[PDB]
Amino acid sequence: TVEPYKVNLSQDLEHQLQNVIQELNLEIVPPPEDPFLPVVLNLGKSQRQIGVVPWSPPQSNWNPWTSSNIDEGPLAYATPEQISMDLKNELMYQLEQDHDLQAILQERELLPVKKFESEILEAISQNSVIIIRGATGCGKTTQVPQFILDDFIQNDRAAECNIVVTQPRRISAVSVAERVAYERGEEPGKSCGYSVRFESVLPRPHASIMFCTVGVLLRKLEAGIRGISHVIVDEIHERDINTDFLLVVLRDVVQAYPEVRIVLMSATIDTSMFCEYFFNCPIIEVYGRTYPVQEYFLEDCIQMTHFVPPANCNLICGDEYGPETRMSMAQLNEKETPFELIEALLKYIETLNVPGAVLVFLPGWNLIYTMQKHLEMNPHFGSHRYQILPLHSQIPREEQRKVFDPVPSGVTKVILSTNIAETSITINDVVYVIDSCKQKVKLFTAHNNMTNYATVWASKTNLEQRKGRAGRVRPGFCFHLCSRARFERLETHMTPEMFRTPLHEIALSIKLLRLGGIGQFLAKAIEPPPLDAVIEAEHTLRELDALDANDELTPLGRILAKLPIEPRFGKMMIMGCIFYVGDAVCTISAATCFPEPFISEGKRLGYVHRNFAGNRFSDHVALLSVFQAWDDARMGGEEAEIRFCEHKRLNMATLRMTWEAKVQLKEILINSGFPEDCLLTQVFTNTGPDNNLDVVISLLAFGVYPNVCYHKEKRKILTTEGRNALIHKSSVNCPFSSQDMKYPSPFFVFGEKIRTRAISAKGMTLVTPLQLLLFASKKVQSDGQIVLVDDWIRLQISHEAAACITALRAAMEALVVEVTKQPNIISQLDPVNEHMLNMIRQISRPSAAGINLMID
Ligand SMILES: Nc1nc2c(ncn2[C@@H]2O[C@H](COP(=O)(O)OP(=O)(O)O)[C@@H](O)[C@H]2O)c(=O)[nH]1
Ligand SMILES: [Mg+2]
Repeated sequence: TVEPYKVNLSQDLEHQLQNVIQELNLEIVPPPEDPFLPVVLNLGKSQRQIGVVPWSPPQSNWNPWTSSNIDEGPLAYATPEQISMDLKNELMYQLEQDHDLQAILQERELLPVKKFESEILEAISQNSVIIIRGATGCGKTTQVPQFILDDFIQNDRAAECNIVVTQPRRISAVSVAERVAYERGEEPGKSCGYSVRFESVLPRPHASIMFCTVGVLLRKLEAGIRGISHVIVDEIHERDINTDFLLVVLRDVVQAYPEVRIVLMSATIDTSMFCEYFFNCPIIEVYGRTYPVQEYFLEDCIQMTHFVPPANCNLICGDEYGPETRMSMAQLNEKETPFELIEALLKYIETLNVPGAVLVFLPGWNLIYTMQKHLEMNPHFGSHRYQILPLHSQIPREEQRKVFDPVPSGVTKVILSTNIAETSITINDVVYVIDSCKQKVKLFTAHNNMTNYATVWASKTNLEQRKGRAGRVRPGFCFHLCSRARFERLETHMTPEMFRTPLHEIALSIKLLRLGGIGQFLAKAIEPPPLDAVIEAEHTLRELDALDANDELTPLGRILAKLPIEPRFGKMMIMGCIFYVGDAVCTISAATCFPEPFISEGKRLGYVHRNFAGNRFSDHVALLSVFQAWDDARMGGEEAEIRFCEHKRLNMATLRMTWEAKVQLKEILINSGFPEDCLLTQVFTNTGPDNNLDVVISLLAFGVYPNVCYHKEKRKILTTEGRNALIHKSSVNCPFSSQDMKYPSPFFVFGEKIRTRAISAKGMTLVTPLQLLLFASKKVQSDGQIVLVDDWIRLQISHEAAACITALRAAMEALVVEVTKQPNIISQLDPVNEHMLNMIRQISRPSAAGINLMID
């Protein structure tokens, strides 16, 4: 129930728009005769239709990690025998001389998996595929790759060994590589290395192990699996979607190329499904010292602590529990975690007088931080008695290492962890587990473009796994914070990611690797995705013109497939290159893969952070401005950079990683034939007239579509669906206090539409109505005076302007198509296209929509 917004467009500009449309002979939909018969302004707009990824074994003059020949140095002509012997002698000498390494090796030899060394190696040698199955903490991840390598080293065949190990997490690929390297008396870069999105330390070319994320490996596979003897797929039980996807690829590989070795490694689950998939391959069981764990539930926890709090399975409770327990539990909301009970449980654990670390499973960083703050508010849980350590993805690896370290006696180590500590890493000296019984999952619904970082129930399997983390040292205890009635209503297994994740990126991968049809290939998965997700992916890619009508990969699609970024941002980056603002658009795109550099602590931004925004009412401009300032401060060396980040309360690691990501995105564009000149760093002002920045904001609107909203008053905004929503507290556009903001336009585009208790728009950038029509709208209807954008908002603007702007969008799309066929035309672009681009440049300006940002 909102009146149409009145767009102040001058006669001069309206005529200029018409002239450009006329000069380029672009089709325009004429005005309607009857005002109750509205006309759609939206203008309309090949190759020939199961491949297998090739494999080849290691050879001496090939570097499989850089995917290039070894020409220079002695390794170009050296025989395998020479290489093998030199490495064997090097290693033998190291073991003789290094006492600290001897001690480290002695620890290795006591790991449960050590017993099974000969059996594993035997199995792998005799079979194209095996499964290694055993409890978490046995040493599958860290030892099995070493066992394989050392077997080849010690039998004079070091040169014939190159191992890829996939991990479902970035943090695991890096951390395992550093752990294994340490276990071999090295830094990463010698026998071990890693490769994640936008960061790698490559190992030596021979007798080497590479730990990587699945996405990294897949992007490399368009040239085949070249010079690799073993592919180890780790933690298959997590049902990471990219892992599931890779298993499909590998099954075809191993059938056509049975000399390759595949090793799938799994926790204690039913692996029948995987076994049958890979031609009833062997299962090698691994086990060690298991202690019994006494498990408790919310009833038990409340009773032994005497805790009293300030569909619903907390209303159900057995008769064998007392009336106050029933009463207490019946007050607890299941959607929350009882923080005060966890506090109470920690105190109860002290009275047992058996020392040991406590591991607390919490869904995400929010509840870890909430729990951590809660404890440090009580002096009881101070340095003298307690060492409370967070464990999640985004803490520095320095802090992550501290969870393994021992504490001075009398101090209790408490680890507030995500599910990383469920099956991927094992914290030693754990005797007590407190389990939220929750998981954190990212749900996305395409229809409304809604993101939900949802707190959901864990599975019975998860609870069993979490319970087992208390029983590696001595008889332990596990405090589940769900009712005994709730437990019964838990699913046995989590929904695999394949069932609940968008597939457009996997779809591009399928096409880049020439594996055939998208639906056809995914139908062969171990558990295929639902039909609707496939249709949504196909639709998404057709809309982008990544696929043609025949669903074959266009030049545009090929580029998007090579960019490790959301395809739509990939397209935004291409458009950025065309407008010669490639660097800024690569920066926006890179930043989506990392947390916010602003250390805001979940509060409203302060003065310093807000100032980066200038007068643009834009979180994206703020981001770009911190990168400009940060890069300037780096001129004066590391300490100047450190002090800048500390003074401005910025995460320096985030900035550095984002920068490196940007560099690589540029690299891929360069190699795709885009000119260097369209990707240069360009100084900008965030206060004064800046047409480069105007255009970036226009392209951002395209990037984040369909996320556009309309400001009503205060924090309340209207979404594409017509629903009410809030400006996120972290935005520069969120009012610091009670003083209202005077936006010169009510329209904003934003990065994420998030569902919690309300609908939130996060990462918000003001745009003009002209930018809305140009890049933030698919469907536009006009009655001659009023225009209806995607059936949610109305503009009072001339028919002709709206129609011309719609044609600009169409013309821009056509140019993008041409540019992807031949990217070098960017630098030598004909006048007719420059005319079209210049018109977009003009309507990107605030002044085009009657706005002057320098005047309040
Ligand atoms: N101190 C320490 N121990 C580690 C580290 N990474 C792994 N471990 C230990 O190595 C052993 C085997 O772990 P891992 O290979 O992950 O076992 P998996 O669960 O079978 O994959 C366990 O005792 C772990 O605690 C680390 O970074 N530091
Ligand atoms: Mg493991």
